[PDB]
Amino acid sequence: NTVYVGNIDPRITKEQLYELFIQINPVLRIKYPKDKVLQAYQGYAFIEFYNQGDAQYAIKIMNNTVRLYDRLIKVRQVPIAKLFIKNLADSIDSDQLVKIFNKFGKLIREPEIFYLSKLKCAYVYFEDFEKADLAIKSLNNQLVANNRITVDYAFKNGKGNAKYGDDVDRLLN
Amino acid sequence: AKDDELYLYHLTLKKQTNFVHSCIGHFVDLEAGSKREQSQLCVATETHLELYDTADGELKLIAKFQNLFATITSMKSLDLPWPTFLALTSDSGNLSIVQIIMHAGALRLKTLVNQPLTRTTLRRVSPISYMEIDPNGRCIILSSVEQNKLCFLVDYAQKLRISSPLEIIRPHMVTLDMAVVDVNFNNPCFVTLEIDNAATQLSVHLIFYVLELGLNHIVKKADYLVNPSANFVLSLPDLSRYNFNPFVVIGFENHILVKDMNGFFSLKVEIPKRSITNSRHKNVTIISGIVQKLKNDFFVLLQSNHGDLFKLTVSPDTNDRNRPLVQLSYFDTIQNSHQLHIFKNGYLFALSEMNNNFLFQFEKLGVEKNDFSNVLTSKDPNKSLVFEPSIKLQNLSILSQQLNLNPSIKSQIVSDSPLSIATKHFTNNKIITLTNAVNYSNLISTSLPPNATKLWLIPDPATTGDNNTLLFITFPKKTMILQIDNESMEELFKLSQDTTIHTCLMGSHSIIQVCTAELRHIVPTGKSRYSNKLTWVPPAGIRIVCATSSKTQLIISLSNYELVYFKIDVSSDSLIELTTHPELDTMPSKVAIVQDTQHADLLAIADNEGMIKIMSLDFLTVISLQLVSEKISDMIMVRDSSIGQLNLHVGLENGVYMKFHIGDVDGSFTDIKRRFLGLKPVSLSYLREISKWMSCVVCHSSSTWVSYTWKNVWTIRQLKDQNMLSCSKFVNADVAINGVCSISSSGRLNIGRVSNFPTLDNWFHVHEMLQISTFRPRTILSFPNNPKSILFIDNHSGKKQCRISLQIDGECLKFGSSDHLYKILDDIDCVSAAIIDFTRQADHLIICAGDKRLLTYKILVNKDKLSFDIELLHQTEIISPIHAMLKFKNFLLTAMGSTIVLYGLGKKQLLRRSVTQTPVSITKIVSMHQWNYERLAVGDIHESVTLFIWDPAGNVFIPYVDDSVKRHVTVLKFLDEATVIGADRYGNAWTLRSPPECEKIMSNHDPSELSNGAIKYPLDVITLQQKLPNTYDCKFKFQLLNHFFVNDIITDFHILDSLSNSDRPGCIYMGLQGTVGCFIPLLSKGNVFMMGNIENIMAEADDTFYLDYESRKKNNICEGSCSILGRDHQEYRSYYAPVRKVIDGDLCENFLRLSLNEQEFLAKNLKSVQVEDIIQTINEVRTNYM
RNA sequence: AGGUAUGUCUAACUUCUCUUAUUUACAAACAAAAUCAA
Repeated sequence: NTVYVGNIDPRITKEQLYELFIQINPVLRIKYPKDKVLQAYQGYAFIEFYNQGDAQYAIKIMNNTVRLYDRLIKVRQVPIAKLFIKNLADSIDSDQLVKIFNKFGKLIREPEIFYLSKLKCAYVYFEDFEKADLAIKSLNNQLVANNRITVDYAFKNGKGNAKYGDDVDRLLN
Repeated sequence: AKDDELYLYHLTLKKQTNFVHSCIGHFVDLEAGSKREQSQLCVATETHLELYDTADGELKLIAKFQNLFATITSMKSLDLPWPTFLALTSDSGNLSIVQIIMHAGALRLKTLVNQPLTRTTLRRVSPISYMEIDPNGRCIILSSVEQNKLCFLVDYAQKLRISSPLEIIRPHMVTLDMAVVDVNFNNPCFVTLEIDNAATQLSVHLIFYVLELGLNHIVKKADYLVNPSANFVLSLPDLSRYNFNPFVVIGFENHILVKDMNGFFSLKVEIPKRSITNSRHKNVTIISGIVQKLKNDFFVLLQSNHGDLFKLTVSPDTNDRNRPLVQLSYFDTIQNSHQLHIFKNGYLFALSEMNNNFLFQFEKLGVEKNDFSNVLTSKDPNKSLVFEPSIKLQNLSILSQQLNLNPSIKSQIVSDSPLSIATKHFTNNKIITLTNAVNYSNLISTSLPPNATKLWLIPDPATTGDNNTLLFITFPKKTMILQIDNESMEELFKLSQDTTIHTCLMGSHSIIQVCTAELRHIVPTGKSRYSNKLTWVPPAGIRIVCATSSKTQLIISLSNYELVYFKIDVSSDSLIELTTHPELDTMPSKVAIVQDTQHADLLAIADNEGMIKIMSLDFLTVISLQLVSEKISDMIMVRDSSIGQLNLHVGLENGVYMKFHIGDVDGSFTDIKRRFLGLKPVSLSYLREISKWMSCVVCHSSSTWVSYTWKNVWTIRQLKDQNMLSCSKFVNADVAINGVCSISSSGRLNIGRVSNFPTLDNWFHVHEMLQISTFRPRTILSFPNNPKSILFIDNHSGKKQCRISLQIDGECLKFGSSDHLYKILDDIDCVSAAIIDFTRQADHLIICAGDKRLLTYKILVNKDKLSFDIELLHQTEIISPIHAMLKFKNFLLTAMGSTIVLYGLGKKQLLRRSVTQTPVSITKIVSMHQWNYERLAVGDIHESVTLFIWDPAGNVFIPYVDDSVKRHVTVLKFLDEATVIGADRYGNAWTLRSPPECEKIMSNHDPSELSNGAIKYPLDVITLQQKLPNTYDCKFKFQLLNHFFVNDIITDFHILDSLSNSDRPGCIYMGLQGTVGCFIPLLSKGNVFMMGNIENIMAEADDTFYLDYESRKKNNICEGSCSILGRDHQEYRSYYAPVRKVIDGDLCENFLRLSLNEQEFLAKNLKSVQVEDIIQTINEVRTNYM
């Protein structure tokens, strides 16, 4: 629907943008900001079409096409499980963490290694609350690399509430 | 850019017929030098007002007074110790005491004092809607339905004087049924029933008030709580013989009470009941009581909801003591009547709120109080008497009825050209066609041989002082002669071998017959014989073009060169010719001269080039010239007797008719008055009628147009007969007035009588023991394929039942071979009904039962066995009541409560072809209409019109426009594709238009893309969708185009492409309370500019009179003098919502009645044309626009 | 003279309280005085 436009000369005005894009598709709305401090255009606009069909069309035909004031015109189109784990071993690599938690569940992102107190801790992002419950059940208070690690939910207070299972189920759906 | 801005011209053709108020006073003394008689009545419906007299035992129109432009909410006459003038209360709160006076040559209504009260609107605080006057006329009392009561003390002097108002204010007590008790001059006392507005329980308590003339305030006397069932109060005059203590009659529902002021005597007498008690039976009530007293005998008449008319007398009960008794009995009854009066004469005027007001004289007076059988007494209050009603009508005798349609539910427009309106009669249940055309009787017609042209009638000279009169016909080849006598019409020298251009009588006992080749001078000889004393021939031979004549004078015009002037010799019978050449410089077309007098100045000559000249008859001179359009077809010159104006009526070829004021001395041609009637060369003839003697000219064309001139006005008109070839006045010993002999275009002689003429007051004639039909009509239908065939559907009051009565052409139809002209449908009741043709050769009828069942029928016309045969086809269950349905293409287009279903034709039952779910706003659909099957306008109870479009292959109607405001739409139509007519439950007549932003979109796009698909709406519309989704859900809005307020409730709109051939297409509406009016779109501008200026004049004209009357008082008539009521025009007509482009002609019409001094006083405010041209433009609307 | 054969040469990323005071304008076709047998 709405398309971002950038690399615009502040001398390009609103009527000029309108007359430009009406050549491509019908334009529902144009938001073309105006700096109050400098009393000038900040050189990027937003053109809301009547649908994402004309929007994407204008993205395809318009991108890297029109040359305005010698500068080219650019167009660009415009919640997960988290486990805190404490007392990790210094020999535990982030990739090793990935290998350890892959068997329990798919990771939406990579673990985050940080130090509290000296105390090696990490955040592990699971795509599923139930697979997170698996890595918890098996890995809680367990000894890896000759070091006892604790696996629980990371704080937001901590994840894993009743509404959390309900909505995380839906985000899975 | 052309501004759309539809300019509508409102006219009330027929004025509101439901008579809500009456008064018994004697207002004007007319036709008698010195006479004083209390027998007369003035009756008012809201705006409209009328004054009737009887004095003959038969009611008479006196004068229909000018439109007051307000809502009269009560009217009561007052009699003070003099001419009796009526006190009138209306909206604006003003108490307006008006006296009916004779001013100039007509009766005009003068106002004396108007007192401002409340504000201008119909309100609950407004001290109106309940009014009564002291029977001795000492004081008038107004009250409000709820808040307060005001009573003025009226005093008369050299000028009338209204005392300051006497206020009583009870905040929560809702007042109903004011009834004032007569007094002996002791003190005025009025009685009301107060129902408390704010209470936990329903409590209806009577309250007495004695106004104290000594202390000058109203005093609450006795507050008596009675059951909530209470209805009304009536005043018992004295009981002076039995035992200041007034006694009232409180009508309850199932029984009657009477109560003392001191509460000593409360008498309950149970009201009797019918034997049948058909179906739904209410506890009833008594709607109207009245009192009468003569010769120590005073009885009261109280009528129930069923119309049962009862009496009460009082008995002392001599055995016990002297104390009042109450005795009911039974009378002729009547239909339900809103109010009852009795003259000092034995005449009892029954004003029916249902349909018709009718007057009586009572003789039997009812059963005597001695009979214990049929009479009930106050002895035992618990008792019941059953009685069978009597249609034998022994007690009361109808003298006069007044034909009126108070409840006109529906109508259809029949015979579009003569604007004929087909509508039921509510009670009598007879077919009423009320017509704009002149009412024309036809009697003893006779078939003439084919191919006839013209006609003349000349008094037979052979028999002097005798009924015999010679009727002359003409054929192109032959001429027929006929003899006329009473009941004796016979056939007979002269010339039968040549056509007759003209024939006329000369002087006494002589005739001349002008024919194409030669003339004939004929004189009577003996009885059946005649002799030509001379014959005329062109010198070398010629074909005479035309001939005209006067009584003693004659003119004939031959082919080209010269004109021939003849006279008759006085003291003898002879013809002479002048020696002179009136060359006329062209070929004379036709000639015209006044035949009314023996000597007629100023011949009127026509030319084939299309010009008209005048001839001075010093001697001949051409003083004037008219270059008009097409060649003149025919022309006649007639001078009227009343004003003496000589009018030249000039008919033209192609159907344009014209008329001219002719100066006597100068002969100038001024005051052009034209018209366009039919397509045909017009013919003209002259006739004389009454209604004071009167003269008109009949015009023969595709239609027939009588052009007559009333006082200072004239209206061309169509006549009830389809066509008339030639027309001339006729007289017979069989009573003949307005009587005429004529011929239809079929070449068949016929005799007829014209009766009613469409004056400014009437503009219609209504073609329709006690007669009441149990069936109350419902709706009216007409077939699309048959141009006019009108089917009627009624209902039964009782067990659910229906009837269907079809009429086409003259009178109704038979049903099959049965004697009955109607069909009865048992157990079928009709909530709504419409006829449909699924196939072009088949005709079906559609009923919607209250059982929620859709019933299909089939109509049959037997055609020379001709009869209607109805046949039940299918049965279909419906979810909703189906308040509205109509014909879509091939289909039934019906509206459920929520949704619009389009039914097709299935077999064994009808099928749903498509269903369209309404927007959430629409609760129910009252009425709806289509534009050429493409578009719809759908109305609501609560909300307003919303237009839909049918999308094929989408199989759905898509709403493309909302409406601006909330309006309750009773009936709705289309003028166009983009505009809509609608009325309101509350009386607003409006017209809306889709915005050009929407018209561009729908003109440039297909409907299929509206619901889904790409339609590009301007930025503002979408921002109104997310900003205001509730109002702009339909993404467009109706800009108000026309708005108007007609105090009636409009039943039926009809858009007529022409009204009596008029060019400007009108829209005519019939209201529920009854009325028919029109909105004429004004072409050009200065039409609506002049009209607008005249309306602006007449609007404050009362104020202009007040400021002049004020200035003359500064150098040396109230404010509402000219309007007679306080309501301004713009205020009254604005009311609910301001009138937008509509200028109201019903006002400008009042300018016509005002005296020349007043009119010339008003028109001075304009730099524009004089009063005469004003009246020209005003009277132009009824003539030209319809 | 013609034809065939052979050789040689050359060309082709968005959707500024309170307080108590002072300063200054403004609004309301706001009201303008006297006389008193009011």
